Amino acid sequence: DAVFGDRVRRFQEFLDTFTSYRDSVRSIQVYNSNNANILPHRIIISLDDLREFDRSFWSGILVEPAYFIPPAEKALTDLADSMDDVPHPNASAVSSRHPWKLSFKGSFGAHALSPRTLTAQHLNKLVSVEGIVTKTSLVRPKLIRSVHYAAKTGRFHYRDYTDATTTLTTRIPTPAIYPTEDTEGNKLTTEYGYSTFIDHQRITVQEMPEMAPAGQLPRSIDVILDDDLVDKTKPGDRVNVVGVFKSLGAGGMNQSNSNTLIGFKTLILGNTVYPLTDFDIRNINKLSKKKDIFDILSQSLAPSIYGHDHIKKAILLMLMGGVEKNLENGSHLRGDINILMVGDPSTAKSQLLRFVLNTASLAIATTGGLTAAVTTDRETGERRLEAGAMVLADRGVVCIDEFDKMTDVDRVAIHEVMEQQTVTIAKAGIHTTLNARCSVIAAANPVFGQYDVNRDPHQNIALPDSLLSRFDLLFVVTDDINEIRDRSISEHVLRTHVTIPFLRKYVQYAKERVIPQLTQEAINVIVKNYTDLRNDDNTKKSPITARTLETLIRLATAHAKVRLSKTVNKVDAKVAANLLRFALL
Amino acid sequence: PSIQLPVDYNNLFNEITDFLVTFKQGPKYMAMLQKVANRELNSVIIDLDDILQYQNEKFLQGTQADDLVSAIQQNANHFTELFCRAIDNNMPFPPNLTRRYFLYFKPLSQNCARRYRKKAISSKPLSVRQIKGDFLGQLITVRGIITRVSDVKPAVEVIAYTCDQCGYEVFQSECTSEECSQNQTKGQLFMSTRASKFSAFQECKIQELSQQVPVGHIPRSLNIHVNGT
Amino acid sequence: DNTEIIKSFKNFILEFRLDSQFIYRDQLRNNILVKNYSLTVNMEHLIGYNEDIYKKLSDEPSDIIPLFETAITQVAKRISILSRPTFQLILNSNANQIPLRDLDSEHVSKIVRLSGIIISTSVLSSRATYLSIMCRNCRHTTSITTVSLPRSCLSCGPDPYIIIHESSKFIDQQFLKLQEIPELVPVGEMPRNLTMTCDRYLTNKVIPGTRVTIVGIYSIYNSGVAIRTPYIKILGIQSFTEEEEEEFLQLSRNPKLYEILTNSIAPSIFGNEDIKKAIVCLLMGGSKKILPDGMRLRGDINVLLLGDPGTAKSQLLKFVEKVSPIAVYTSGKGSSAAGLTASVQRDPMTREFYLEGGAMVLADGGVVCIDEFDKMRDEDRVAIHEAMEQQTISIAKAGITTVLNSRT
Ligand SMILES: Nc1ncnc2c1ncn2[C@@H]1O[C@H](COP(=O)(O)OP(=O)(O)O)[C@@H](O)[C@H]1O
Ligand SMILES: [Zn+2]
Ligand SMILES: [Zn+2]
Repeated sequence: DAVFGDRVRRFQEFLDTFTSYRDSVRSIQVYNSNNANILPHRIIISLDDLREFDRSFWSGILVEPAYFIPPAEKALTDLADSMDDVPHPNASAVSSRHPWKLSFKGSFGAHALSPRTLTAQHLNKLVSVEGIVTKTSLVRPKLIRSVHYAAKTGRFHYRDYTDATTTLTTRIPTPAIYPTEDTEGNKLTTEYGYSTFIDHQRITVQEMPEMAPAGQLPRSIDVILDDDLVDKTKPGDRVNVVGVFKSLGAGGMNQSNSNTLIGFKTLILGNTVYPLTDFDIRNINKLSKKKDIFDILSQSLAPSIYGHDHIKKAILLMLMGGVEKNLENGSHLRGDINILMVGDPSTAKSQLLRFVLNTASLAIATTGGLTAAVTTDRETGERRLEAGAMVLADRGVVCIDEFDKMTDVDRVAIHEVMEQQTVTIAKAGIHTTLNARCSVIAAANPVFGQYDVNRDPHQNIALPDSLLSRFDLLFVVTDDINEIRDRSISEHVLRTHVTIPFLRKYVQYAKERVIPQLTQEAINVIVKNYTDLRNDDNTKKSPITARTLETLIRLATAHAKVRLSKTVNKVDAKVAANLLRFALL
Repeated sequence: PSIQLPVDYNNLFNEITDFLVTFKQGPKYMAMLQKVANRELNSVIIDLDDILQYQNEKFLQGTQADDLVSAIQQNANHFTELFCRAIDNNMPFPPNLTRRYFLYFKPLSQNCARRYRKKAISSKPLSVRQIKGDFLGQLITVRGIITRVSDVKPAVEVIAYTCDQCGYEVFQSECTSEECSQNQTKGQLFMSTRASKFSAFQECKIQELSQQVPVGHIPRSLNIHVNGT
Repeated sequence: DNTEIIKSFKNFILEFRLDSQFIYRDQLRNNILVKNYSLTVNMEHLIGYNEDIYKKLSDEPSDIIPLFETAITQVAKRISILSRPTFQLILNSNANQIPLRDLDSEHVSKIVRLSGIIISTSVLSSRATYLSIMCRNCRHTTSITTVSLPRSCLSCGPDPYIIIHESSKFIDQQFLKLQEIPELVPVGEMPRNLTMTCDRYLTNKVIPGTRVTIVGIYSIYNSGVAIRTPYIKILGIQSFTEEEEEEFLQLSRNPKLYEILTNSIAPSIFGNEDIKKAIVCLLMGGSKKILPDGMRLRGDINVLLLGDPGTAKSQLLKFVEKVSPIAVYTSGKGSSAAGLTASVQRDPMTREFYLEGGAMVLADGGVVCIDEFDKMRDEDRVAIHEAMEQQTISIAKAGITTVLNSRT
């Protein structure tokens, strides 16, 4: 109608009143001409700019997408199809015919929702929804425009198609298949090389657990993506998606079909996907030069725990990590550090793990699919692997509670994770290797609840020695009662009846830039201390093996990162040797 | 609705017939058709490098030339029949219902394309994941590993019937021949299986190798159908 | 004729005065300011204002409540115009409720009041309330507000119209399951379960395990030879005498109150004063506290009887069942984790999978008596651990995961 043309010209005015939009289109046009990969025919519209140019048109997209967006799509397509002559001898007949799609940004107003908050009142509106990608459907091409040649008449022909999804407005459906005869009735010569197809995919978005109240099933919604958005996400990704929330089908309105249970199907026509200082740096490096920065950082860690200085120091060293190496033979050296905690269940283990899990930037909570060697199927039957915490925590940290409760299948898989930093997947028809360079911190408890301090965890907990030897540091804590001292810590509990934001920058910057190497200073210290430990036949937490030498190098390198020195020093080995003795006693 | 495209099948078909007649090994394909005419061979393999060689030969001679290879590249579905149509009239009931021979095209070689200063995108060893919807109806070369092959199954192309009332051979329950359409009585049809056109068909699937897989993804698969010889 | 019903409603909203104020006009005006398109009408004011419309509404609400929706919508929009959608009717009443077993084939299409506990709820679904259609044959357009599409065009063949999706309106609906209180159920009987439906603002107020008071319409719908499944259109849900308060306050003022109640617990048994006193502490339970981080301290007091056989330990549990207002008694052998805790099952009435509570979910806000606790399996014990130390039950079955609270 004439109203459709009016809004097409109105959008053309918007594309001209702010040349910052169509000049980027020209940049796309120039780039595409040079590559004779192709940049997408998509631009992002700032709703605030659209708000100040035409309030009704800006509100038109949000409130009435069916009557405003298709006029805007045509105007943008018209601008792109007319800004250049397209002198390509053959590409002008197929490639230049692809329409241009829109994207949106800026203030969404009231249309910023979640799968739970999304209701029937929000239908037929362009809304932004925040959630998680549970799964993705299979990608298939979808016919858009058909091109065919009428050989008998000696001239080509064409036909377009409409779908309930691709058409925001309720246009007449076209279920007809690619035509064989046209109005003239002659058999048509099919032109696949000049027909137009567009890929299509379906995804499911669910409300994030962070805002989910207990006692209700989770809320989910389906989003439709096409063309450039067809393969831009993977399951498990946090996503903010803007699209048209529209219904389809009928709730038994045809014939009688008057059951009270039938409802109308709804989904979102998504068109925009949002997958989810030097002053500090100079302060980070300056603070490293004071002698007590190692201890001060060791006290900001775990403010709710009194004492446990070595454990807090161990957490800092584990975050700093070591340095990996590569060899001319093709071998690689592990650099990361693992920590294990053992003793009475409720005594300060869940408290320490809570702080580390909350503080660390890439901390993953685990308890007894972490092996990442299992598949999940779509609605149509096709299946895809799901990632595991050990794999996801690459270059991160793994937080384990109830480590004693994990199964034997987990133990055999984590053997290669902690030692070779990789997972060798060997399944029926699926074989791959995934990096598992993750630091591990775990807590375990004895069966009886009360730890026998006279014996090692090999008899108090009875985990395999091969599994236990993979932890660089082990700590045993039990609430041995000193009444005046326990009063001091319990007073804060009875009261309930360096800044961390900068510290996380300190940890981030130190590991980001500092890659310490060994020095002759620590070489003698490592050999002498290792030999002395081998000479020491007295009972200890664990026997002395080459892994203890590896731990000393890893710990010394971590201390150098605390000092932010790209070379190790004798003091770093001295600290590591003392700490290992504490862990071995 | 009618539209216009720069494709002209009249020039291409004349070039195809000329290429069949002229391109030497006498002519390479005429000798091949002669062997088929001698009932020695059952299938015909068309070499796109030979077509590209002739196009460059015509290009170097300064004669008329159209990019026939790209036309076959874009619309191989129809050009398969065109080559059959050329052979059905140039080899030394409707014809298509009775043909028992088979035809295929072999891809361009990357050395040949570079030697003729052109890009053979279709013959590039791309993976199945990289095949977009733009490649529908286009002859392309796929590099991968076959993971599943089905056994031989019947694939009827034209179903044959015989009628008692007229004795005509009807191809596709009631006879549609001219005699029975005129007559008030029609002889009921039955399946003449020995006269039906059987095609040898097998189901095959190709899959990406490990090095072709992006980060953390599952290698995708594509369906390959094999027919004829 | 029906205009008087609308006019009487208009007087009952705009002109009804209580406490020297236009309470219904003001509360509807406040709802408009809040933009909540619903009005809570108190039935006790309706009977005091106009008994004649009460007779029609109580007897034949088939046309009255359509008038309720349209009259309130007109009146509220009039208020909105004066100050500067279809308004949902909400009914609050204190009239006597009919027992769930007393519902019969006589209260059909009659507004009734019930009390019970929600045992299962459904997920929200969208239902049409306003539609616009177009004829496919000749593009004739019209608007429609059970409802079925026209069979012939108004300008085309049978069923020529198609739905104009972008110019239609829909509302949300939920399906609920209600059953009577097990304490009111004599032994040898499974409590009767009743299906209920709620829409718009009345949805998602109650979870399974919540005790509620119901005001709604009794009716049936097809889904035996002709056994139609009964169901309720929800109209309003809510969830001591002065002399009784003084009587119990006097009980609090009794000098020997603690010992008198201690003796009162299972008076047939002799001695056992200590175990009596702990069970008394079980009846009251602790007081709830919430941490500044948002966590909740479990207020339940759980006690284990771990002595020799033949010490009236079984009888002690039985007496608690008769004194605790919310009481569930079950054996360790005849129980399962799905039976005790929550479960997910498909409702055959609406052909949808519902989250359904268990024994440990019904006993929420009360006391449960489990016997032969040693004889139940570890998996049942593991589920109890979450309920005991977190007052929650986590369900992960088929392909859905959820967490449900249980203050048991
Ligand atoms: N102090 C008591 N006073 C009165 N009856 C008692 C007392 N102790 C035990 N009984 C009797 O014991 C019986 C209950 O025992 P019960 O707890 O069922 O045994 P079990 O421990 O094997 O379950 C009752 O019949 C009750 O009369
Ligand atoms: Zn015949
Ligand atoms: Zn009509």
